[PDB]
Amino acid sequence: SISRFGVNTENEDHLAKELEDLNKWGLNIFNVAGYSHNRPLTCIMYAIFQERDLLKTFRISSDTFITYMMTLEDHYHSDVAYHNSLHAADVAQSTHVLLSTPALDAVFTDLEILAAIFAAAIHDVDHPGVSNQFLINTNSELALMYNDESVLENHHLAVGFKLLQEEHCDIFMNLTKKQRQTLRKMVIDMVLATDMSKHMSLLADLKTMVETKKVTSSGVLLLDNYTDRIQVLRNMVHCADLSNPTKSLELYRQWTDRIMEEFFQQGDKERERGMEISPMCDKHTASVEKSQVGFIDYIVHPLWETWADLVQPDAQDILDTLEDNRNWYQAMIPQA
Ligand SMILES: CCn1ncc2c(NC3CCOCC3)c(C(=O)NCc3ccccc3)cnc21
Ligand SMILES: [As]
Ligand SMILES: [As]
Ligand SMILES: [As]
Ligand SMILES: [Mg+2]
Ligand SMILES: [Zn+2]
Repeated sequence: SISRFGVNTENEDHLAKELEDLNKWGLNIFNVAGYSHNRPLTCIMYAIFQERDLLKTFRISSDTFITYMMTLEDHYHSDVAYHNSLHAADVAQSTHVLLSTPALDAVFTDLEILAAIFAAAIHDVDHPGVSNQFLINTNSELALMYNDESVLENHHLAVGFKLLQEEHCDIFMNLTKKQRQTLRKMVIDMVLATDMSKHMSLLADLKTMVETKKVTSSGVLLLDNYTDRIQVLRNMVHCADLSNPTKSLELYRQWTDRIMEEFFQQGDKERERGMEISPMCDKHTASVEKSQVGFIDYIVHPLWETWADLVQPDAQDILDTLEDNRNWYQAMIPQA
């Protein structure tokens, strides 16, 4: 069991100390990155898989796992401010927490659990730090490859699966042909659901499912077909992807500062190319604080309120924090 990726002996214990919070929403991934020589995705994934005995269940060699995860992490761009491996690590750890929510206890197969965490890990890999619309508008290589449809999300999936093609990195080698085929289907579905263009429809379908939810005697949601299970899973990874505003304010503020560095850099590229400036990427006019309030009001709260509704009362503290954080950003807007 690898205990460090660097030369700092103090980090071994510090890292292990942070990882005591592995199963908690309150885990601090920035600290994990700092104690792991900037290997938050490799280390958190190793921790999660060991926590869930997934290496044992799926006969994944520790060595193969580490090589794959190190190489996946290396395909996240460290020069992209937000969509780098720390984000992937966070979404994976957040998915790991949501999978254990009381309301979904015993609902998912081990293959489904494996699929969801893998999806989270790969879901933004090789992200260039500009939006689908920027790629489409600039007639980029990716947009031409993918015919303008879920351009980044198709690419993330292609890289993640392409990396499994080399023997030394094939973590799914000991799954059966049918298991591999089902996992690939689930992961594709989950990653494509992280395209924001799909959010309104995803939410509508989720609200719909919440309306007719059957909470069993013992308080567990009854999700008795695959169609139902994969719908909860796609919304789970989507929720994880959109979890920053539901974290402690200290964490949320750091995530905001990163996404704005990325967004404003896109805005600078648009200006540099004589393109029309995307209003919310324009550093000269856009309010960071208004943009968070609007993002919560219009996207994050409706989704989380609906998730919370689905897993009652598991997510109440998350909903509370989100509402607190929304209020903090609002109070940061100098006008009423
Ligand atoms: C730090 C918290 N966080 N996390 C994500 C995110 C975000 N958009 C992402 C873009 C990539 O796809 C998932 C959502 C955006 C973001 O999209 N901002 C623009 C915007 C869009 C609709 C409404 C208001 C504002 C803002 N904050 C974000
Ligand atoms: As580790
Ligand atoms: As490899
Ligand atoms: As923008
Ligand atoms: Mg993405
Ligand atoms: Zn993401």
